[PDB]
Amino acid sequence: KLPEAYAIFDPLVDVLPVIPVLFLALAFVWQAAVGFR
Amino acid sequence: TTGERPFSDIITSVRYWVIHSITIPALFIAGWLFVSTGLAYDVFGTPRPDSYYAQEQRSIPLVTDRFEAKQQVETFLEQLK
Amino acid sequence: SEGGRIPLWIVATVAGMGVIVIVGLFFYGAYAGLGSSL
Amino acid sequence: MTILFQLALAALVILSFVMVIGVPVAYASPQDWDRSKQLIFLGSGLWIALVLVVGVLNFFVV
Amino acid sequence: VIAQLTMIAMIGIAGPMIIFLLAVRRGNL
Amino acid sequence: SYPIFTVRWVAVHTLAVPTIFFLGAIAAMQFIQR
Amino acid sequence: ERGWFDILDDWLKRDRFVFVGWSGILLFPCAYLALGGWLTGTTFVTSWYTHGLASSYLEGCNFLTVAVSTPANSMGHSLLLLWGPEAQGDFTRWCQLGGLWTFIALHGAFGLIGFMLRQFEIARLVGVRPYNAIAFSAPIAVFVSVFLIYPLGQSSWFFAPSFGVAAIFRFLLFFQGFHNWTLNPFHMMGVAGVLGGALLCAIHGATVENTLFQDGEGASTFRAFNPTQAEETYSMVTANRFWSQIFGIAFSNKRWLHFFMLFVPVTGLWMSAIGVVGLALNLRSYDFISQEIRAAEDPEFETFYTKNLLLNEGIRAWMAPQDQPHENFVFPEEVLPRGNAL
Amino acid sequence: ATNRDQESSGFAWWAGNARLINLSGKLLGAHVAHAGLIVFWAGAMTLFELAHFIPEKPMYEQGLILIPHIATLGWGVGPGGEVVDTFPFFVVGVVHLISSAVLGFGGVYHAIRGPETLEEYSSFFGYDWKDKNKMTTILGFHLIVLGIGALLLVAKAMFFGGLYDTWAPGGGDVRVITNPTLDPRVIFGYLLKSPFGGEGWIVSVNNLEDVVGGHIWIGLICIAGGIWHILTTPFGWARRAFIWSGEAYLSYSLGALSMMGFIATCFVWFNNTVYPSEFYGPTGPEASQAQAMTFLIRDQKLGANVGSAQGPTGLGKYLMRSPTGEIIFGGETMRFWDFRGPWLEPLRGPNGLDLNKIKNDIQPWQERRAAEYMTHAPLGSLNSVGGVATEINSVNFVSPRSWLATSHFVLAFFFLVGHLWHAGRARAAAAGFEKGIDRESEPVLSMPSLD
Amino acid sequence: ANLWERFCNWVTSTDNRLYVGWFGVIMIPTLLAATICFVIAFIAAPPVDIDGIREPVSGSLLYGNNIITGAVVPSSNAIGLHFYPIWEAASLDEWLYNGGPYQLIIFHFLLGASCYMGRQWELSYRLGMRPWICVAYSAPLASAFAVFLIYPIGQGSFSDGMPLGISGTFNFMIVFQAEHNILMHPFHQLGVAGVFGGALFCAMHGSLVTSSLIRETTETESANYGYKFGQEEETYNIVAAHGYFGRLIFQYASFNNSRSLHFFLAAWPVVGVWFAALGISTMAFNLNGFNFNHSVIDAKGNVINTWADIINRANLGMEVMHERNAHNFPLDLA
Ligand code: CLA
Ligand code: CLA
Ligand code: CLA
Ligand code: CLA
Ligand code: CLA
Ligand code: CLA
Ligand SMILES: CC1=C(/C=C/C(C)=C/C=C/C(C)=C/C=C/C=C(C)/C=C/C=C(C)/C=C/C2=C(C)CCCC2(C)C)C(C)(C)CCC1
Ligand SMILES: CC1=C(/C=C/C(C)=C/C=C/C(C)=C/C=C/C=C(C)/C=C/C=C(C)/C=C/C2=C(C)CCCC2(C)C)C(C)(C)CCC1
Ligand SMILES: CC1=C(/C=C/C(C)=C/C=C/C(C)=C/C=C/C=C(C)/C=C/C=C(C)/C=C/C2=C(C)CCCC2(C)C)C(C)(C)CCC1
Ligand SMILES: CC1=C(/C=C/C(C)=C/C=C/C(C)=C/C=C/C=C(C)/C=C/C=C(C)/C=C/C2=C(C)CCCC2(C)C)C(C)(C)CCC1
Ligand SMILES: [Ca+2]
Ligand SMILES: [Cl-]
Ligand SMILES: [Cl-]
Ligand SMILES: [Fe+2]
Ligand SMILES: [Mg+2]
Repeated sequence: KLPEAYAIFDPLVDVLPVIPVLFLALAFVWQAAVGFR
Repeated sequence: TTGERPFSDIITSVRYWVIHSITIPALFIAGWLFVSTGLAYDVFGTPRPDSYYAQEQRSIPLVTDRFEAKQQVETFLEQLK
Repeated sequence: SEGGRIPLWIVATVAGMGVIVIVGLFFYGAYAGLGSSL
Repeated sequence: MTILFQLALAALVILSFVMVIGVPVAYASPQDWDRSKQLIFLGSGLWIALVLVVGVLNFFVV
Repeated sequence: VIAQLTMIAMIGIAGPMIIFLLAVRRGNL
Repeated sequence: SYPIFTVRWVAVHTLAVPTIFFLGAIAAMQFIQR
Repeated sequence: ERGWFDILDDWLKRDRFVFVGWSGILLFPCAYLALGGWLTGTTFVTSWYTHGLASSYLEGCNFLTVAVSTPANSMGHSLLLLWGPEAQGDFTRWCQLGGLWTFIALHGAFGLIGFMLRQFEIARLVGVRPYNAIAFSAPIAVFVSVFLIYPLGQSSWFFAPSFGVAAIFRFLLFFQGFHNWTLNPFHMMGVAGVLGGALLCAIHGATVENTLFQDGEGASTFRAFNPTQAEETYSMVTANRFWSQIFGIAFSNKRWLHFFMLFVPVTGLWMSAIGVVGLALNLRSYDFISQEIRAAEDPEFETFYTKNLLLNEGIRAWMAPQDQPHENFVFPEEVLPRGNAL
Repeated sequence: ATNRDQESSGFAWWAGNARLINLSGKLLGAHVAHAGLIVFWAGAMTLFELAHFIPEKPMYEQGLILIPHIATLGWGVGPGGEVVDTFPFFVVGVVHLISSAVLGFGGVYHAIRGPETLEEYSSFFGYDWKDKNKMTTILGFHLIVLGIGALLLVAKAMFFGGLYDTWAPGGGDVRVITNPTLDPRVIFGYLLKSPFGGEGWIVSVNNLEDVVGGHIWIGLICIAGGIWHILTTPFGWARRAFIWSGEAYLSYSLGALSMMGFIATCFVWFNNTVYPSEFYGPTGPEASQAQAMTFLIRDQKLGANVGSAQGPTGLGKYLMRSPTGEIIFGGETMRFWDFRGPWLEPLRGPNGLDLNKIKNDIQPWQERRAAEYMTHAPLGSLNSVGGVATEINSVNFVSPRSWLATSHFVLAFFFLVGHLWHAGRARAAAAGFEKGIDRESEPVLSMPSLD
Repeated sequence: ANLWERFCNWVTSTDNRLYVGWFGVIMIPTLLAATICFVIAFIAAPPVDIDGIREPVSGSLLYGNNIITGAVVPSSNAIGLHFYPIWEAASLDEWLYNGGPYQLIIFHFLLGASCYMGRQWELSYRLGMRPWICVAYSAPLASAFAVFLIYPIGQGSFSDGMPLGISGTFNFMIVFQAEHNILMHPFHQLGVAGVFGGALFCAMHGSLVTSSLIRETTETESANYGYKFGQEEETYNIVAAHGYFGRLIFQYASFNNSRSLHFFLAAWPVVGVWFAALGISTMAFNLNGFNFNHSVIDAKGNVINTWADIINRANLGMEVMHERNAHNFPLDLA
């Protein structure tokens, strides 16, 4: 467990580790926006 | 090209989404209710979690006769009280 | 009415996200309720 | 102190979200760059300050 | 549980929102 | 300019219509408990 | 000659997004019903009354474990028509009796016929030789030998493969334990044709891509090709030298090369089909008689062949009671074959 | 949009990052941002593990891979690897996560806002890949940085609390290292050991003195090498041996990393010193040996003479000889006789496992540990069902040793593939035929026929 | 030119009937040694105690085997991963009893085949070709490494490496299924998609090109005489082949670019086989196939079997029977 003062951020902490993966997907959203030129 | 409207045209048009923002969720909700009301179980004859066995029984209701298979299935179903 | 008003990259992004959500739900279901072994 | 802690931390999260969206938009936007740049400086300094505040207040609530 | 999903909704939208905002403002994509 | 209801439209919907219905059904299934 | 037949022929052969044809009349409903039947079964339909198994998403199975399972052994080789004497028009009972299995097998067979007819029809319209259809004869022989001839030789449809991922894996393991199918030279030729075909696919694609002519300025080389161009896009001469010096031999004739690419996997699949026809009758390559006479007389004689048979015996004894429920096997613990400790 | 389409850059979108080869500012951005992603993962994953961490359950029952890395360094743990304080883990997590914001900030700036090339802006930060001296200088800076890192491990071990030592007298505990091994015969001795059974190359390192001294050597070597490369330029023979281009240097690094990945796979699979079984679970060998120990103990309590008990094959049911005569455990675990672990060594004499010690000296803690390790063997399914392939659902377990080994084999393999790809391509491009054969100058056409 | 330069020129010469090269300098002796040892052993080697339990298994033709049953048998479980060259044995008779030939052969072979890959790179460079045929060959090579080296390392013994024989190969597969449930592993599944897919696309491409051959011959001669080695023009009409296949499915499901098509032909089986290899290489460290044993349970708690449970019964049969005299304790932990 995180120290009690931080407990309210538990749902946030659960989600953080996947964020790097979102960067790979973002590259595709970006490329789609410029027509994969 | 063979004459039909290009898909890219269609799925980027406003009218397409006016139509499908209704038709798609409607279909999805219909399928949900097919399961959630229990209708699927009755249509396909699939056992609910409490209907594989009677309370004390531990033997599979295996069909063993070709031409009275239907009645056998019915008897199996009755034996679930 | 006519093609182009909603950019293809937005349609693709939203469509793809939808796919991710539904498949995600299906993986959730592997751990809860029927089929979960519990 | 717990109030001050929780609010300072909320401020850090909120500001971080604001910077995460706003910094790349500002960097790649054609116009209003001077105001943008000033704002990015300000946001950065405040971000650093907030990290320090949460860091210190951590020990008076934990 | 709803909280987790909310978080990943905001976080998840952050990326496409940046592209959208830049596209609207004709930024340097 | 373009027709709406073609052989293509028909094939497309024979696949897409049940797919969405089936996906809603399987979604509901994820909340069934023994 | 412009009567209704010719008018219909006109409409059927229109150049549209999805080509129809006369063959389409057979192909489209049959392929659609087969696919729809599979999706319908794997989503909603049990195998409790035919196999004692759950087999659908509705019951809690996943994509790997769902199936449309074969009918009970007591059905024999019944066509199991919906209006037939077993189901008697009752759709629910029909599903509970395994009717979807024959629905899918039969509509699937007629759809495969429809597809090969489509290959012929299109080839004829476009003015090309019909080698694609001919090559499709191999998928046909496999489907017909495995899903039809094989169970027809056995006691019932129950022993056909069930349509599911895990169900198919079970089919493989059944064939190892009961048929010693890996020992069969027809399966071995099948394996060589499949792996050899995969080899040819890889090596040919790679060779073409690494003997390209520089026909553009880009470092990404795909754009430097034009479908209408007359020139070879890669050097056969350089490819030939490379392979001659690496492997000893090389293709020099492009026509022979591509024919061979048809020949290898198509022939492999045909050979496997022949082996399965024998397995329909339990006409296995199960044993080597000389091996068995020697091993029976000499308790120190051991080969990988005898080692595999002990594995087969384990498979049979441990899987049969649950895999063959109509037999009502009760094998007491003391008769189960087991090595030390395990 | 300088160089940002296929027509100007010569590269398609799916090879878009190759557009960065000669754009040093933007490339600097890509690199710094990527570092940000790494550090981000370390921090976020650490906080995630901590949030999901129950202190009285072993770490390895909880799907943890980073907390074990921290605890091995001596933070947060006491005797036997028990967690006494989770605050260090929290600190490592938070500080990495905060740092990742800084790195990401720099990365984004250089990538989309800063100067696209650095050369006109600064002679110091600008570079030409084909400038051999500049390359060796930057290589040097980075070598000095690595050396400092190794020395930071040394400092932790010697002056800031020590390291967790599974081998500490009296039971595993955090211990300060006061006498690191400096003797180069020992240190480089590991380097010359066979990688086969009973030897295991550097993977055989089995005490913290050797680990620390080894890191002293690596620190000094890296700093010295860095200075060398700042002060010198490549010799003639090197100049003639190598391809000098960005893609070539990349390919070299890809080969190096593949090699390191395979090595790390073996380290986490076999080594139980720098990967303590307290934190990572038992090794495969360890758990197998532990089963043998467990049933020896059970049967001997029942009255069996385990030394003289002949098994079905004629070999000892519990105990047998290795091919060089050592007394070892029997059954299939005969393969694992090179195994060494603190719970087993007290029963070891000069000739191997000692029957007298086995009969009289086995302690309850050894029985416990052998039972624990036997029932936490690194076997389990992809969906984390613990045990052999035929085991029923009930136990949620896949050993961290398996997760680490498998991930790093996959990564090392694809990195070898990347080495081949980029090395072959660098060769072709340096020579000028990476885009295909010149139709008017096809080399094979000027060669004599083979026959 | 000095002798070393001349030697180098001959080694790297593009005019040799078979290319030698620096990789070849290692490849030739290593492959010759593995080959010669393999042939002699396959014909004449005595039985080998594969499982280290003094239970020798006969693999050679002269000792009671045919082509299907014969094998060179893996080295002893007593050896494990220890290096066992000829000179570690007191005698050749000892060397043979313990399975020395297996190690000599697999090590020389893995080295030689790695060098075969390098040599493909090298010749491609000498000829001014693009370099990636060797990357295609990395897929079968990685697979060999998986079954001969990585699996043994993970399990702690060369006794668990794939035997050099037909039936021995089958043995390896069956035990692998018992121990790792490989059929339920997604990397093996990708492998199967890779080889089925490879065979499919092989047939498909063969058939499309053959179907669009441009008429150049009469009915009484092989159409193959319509192509001449090194002619500049393409021998089939890709436009017609594409018209056909495009109408078979739909236009945008067919390749019109020969380069993309051939890259696809390369990438599909190569990637799938890469995953096949990674499957074996990761199941080497016991991260196994999906386990859905008793996943489906009714309202009371009765186990409702699925096809997964039938697979489980099959696997149990294999498990309890394999190496029937080698286990003394209840769990097979490697
Ligand atoms: C068009 C392609 C096509 C083909 C080749 C098939 C083929 C089949 N269907 Mg499928 N089916 C199709 C489309 C098709 N179907 C469509 C579009 C639907 C949705 C309505 C179905 C719904 C369906 C169901 C629900 C079932 C089948 C079944 C079958 C199988 C048995 C059919 C049979 O005995 O018919 C017999 C009829 C004929 C062969 C017609 C021949 C007409 C002759 C030549 C003319 C003379 C007729 C005469 C004048 C009529 C007098 C009648 C009077 C004496 C009473 C067979 C494999 C059964 C099955 O799969 O069991 C496992 C089954 O239960 N089909
Ligand atoms: C580690 C992942 C990674 C990184 C760091 C990069 C980095 C880069 N890419 Mg590459 N790329 C990648 C993966 C990556 N790429 C992948 C997976 C693909 C295949 C889809 C590509 C395909 C590709 C192509 C085809 C091209 C690049 C180009 C570039 C460069 C300029 C991009 C640009 O102009 O954006 C403009 C984009 C925007 C203005 C939108 C916003 C972008 C920002 C960076 C997002 C920031 C979000 C973040 C959460 C903010 C945190 C802020 C906070 C710290 C305060 C840049 C250095 C280009 C190049 O080489 O130029 C010469 C180029 O043409 N990339
Ligand atoms: C070194 C890499 C590594 C390793 C060894 C682990 C190991 C673990 N993680 Mg961690 N993690 C990682 C990276 C890693 N992770 C990354 C990058 C993220 C961000 C997404 C996370 C975020 C994360 C979360 C949120 C959780 C874990 C959890 C776990 C545990 C359970 C894992 C599991 O069930 O996987 C399931 C298996 C898979 C998902 C299979 C992945 C197959 C991939 C896609 C194959 C890719 C092959 C190759 C890379 C592609 C090449 C393509 C080719 C064509 C070139 C296990 C200890 C769980 C835990 O127990 O925490 C306490 C958990 O809840 N991890
Ligand atoms: C890979 C690391 C790296 C490198 C080689 C560069 C290089 C450069 N940066 Mg960039 N930058 C980076 C990362 C890097 N940066 C990071 C992390 C940030 C976020 C803080 C930035 C934010 C940034 C901005 C806003 C600007 C630059 C600018 C520059 C240019 C001028 C630098 C200078 O004159 O400083 C002089 C050197 C000093 C003043 C001393 C630095 C003292 C250091 C930081 C102490 C710590 C050192 C220690 C080794 C850190 C280890 C960290 C480790 C744990 C990861 C130069 C090309 C400028 C530019 O391009 O203008 C056109 C510019 O305006 N950088
Ligand atoms: C010679 C290089 C080397 C080796 C063999 C090790 C080994 C180890 N380190 Mg150390 N370390 C090193 C350098 C090295 N380290 C450097 C440079 C740093 C600073 C970044 C550190 C900082 C560090 C920390 C903070 C910790 C460790 C820890 C460890 C132990 C566990 C980690 C592990 O499995 O790594 C496996 C190692 C490798 C896969 C690297 C293999 C290197 C090969 C043999 C050489 C490659 C050479 C290169 C390709 C040649 C260049 C070309 C040239 C010929 C011109 C292990 C004994 C942990 C520990 O001891 O816990 C108590 C730990 O916490 N290391
Ligand atoms: C990342 C680390 C790194 C890298 C990439 C380089 C790169 C280079 N070094 Mg430098 N160097 C380094 C660190 C590094 N160095 C360190 C830490 C030191 C201090 C020890 C040095 C001291 C040094 C000297 C004294 C010299 C170089 C030289 C060079 C250049 C040619 C080297 C070469 O040919 O390698 C390939 C190696 C060879 C050709 C030698 C034999 C090759 C055999 C096959 C090696 C077999 C190893 C095998 C894989 C076994 C591994 C395990 C084994 C250790 C047990 C090249 C630019 C040379 C130069 O030109 O300086 C200006 C040179 O004279 N370096
Ligand atoms: C730490 C932290 C933080 C951070 C955050 C971040 C950093 C974020 C990021 C984020 C991001 C970064 C996001 C992104 C996203 C993305 C996405 C969501 C995408 C998707 C995609 C898709 C879906 C795709 C699709 C497609 C296309 C586009 C084309 C082709 C086809 C396809 C379909 C594939 C915060 C602030 C919270 C605060 C607290 C703490
Ligand atoms: C049988 C029968 C019939 C018929 C029916 C039908 C015709 C049906 C159809 C149906 C259908 C038609 C259905 C559908 C479904 C679908 C689905 C269910 C889908 C799903 C999908 C998904 C889930 C996805 C996935 C994926 C992939 C695939 C890859 C990529 C990734 C992902 C993951 C996304 C009739 C009445 C005649 C008669 C009686 C009997
Ligand atoms: C260039 C480029 C790219 C990339 C980019 C990148 C990769 C970036 C990165 C970035 C980054 C790398 C970022 C990061 C950030 C971070 C942050 C922003 C953080 C924050 C944190 C916080 C706020 C914390 C909080 C807390 C505390 C303090 C205590 C405990 C609890 C919690 C967690 C709540 C792409 C691909 C798109 C494409 C285009 C170009
Ligand atoms: C820390 C530590 C330690 C130590 C370590 C060490 C001390 C290491 C060293 C290491 C080393 C000292 C390494 C080295 C490496 C090297 C290498 C890796 C090399 C490579 C080479 C190459 C790659 C080359 C190539 C080539 C050829 C061969 C021919 C000509 C051309 C060329 C140049 C390409 C110990 C274990 C004690 C313990 C634990 C901790
Ligand atoms: Ca209930
Ligand atoms: Cl066996
Ligand atoms: Cl055992
Ligand atoms: Fe071709
Ligand atoms: Mg569920």
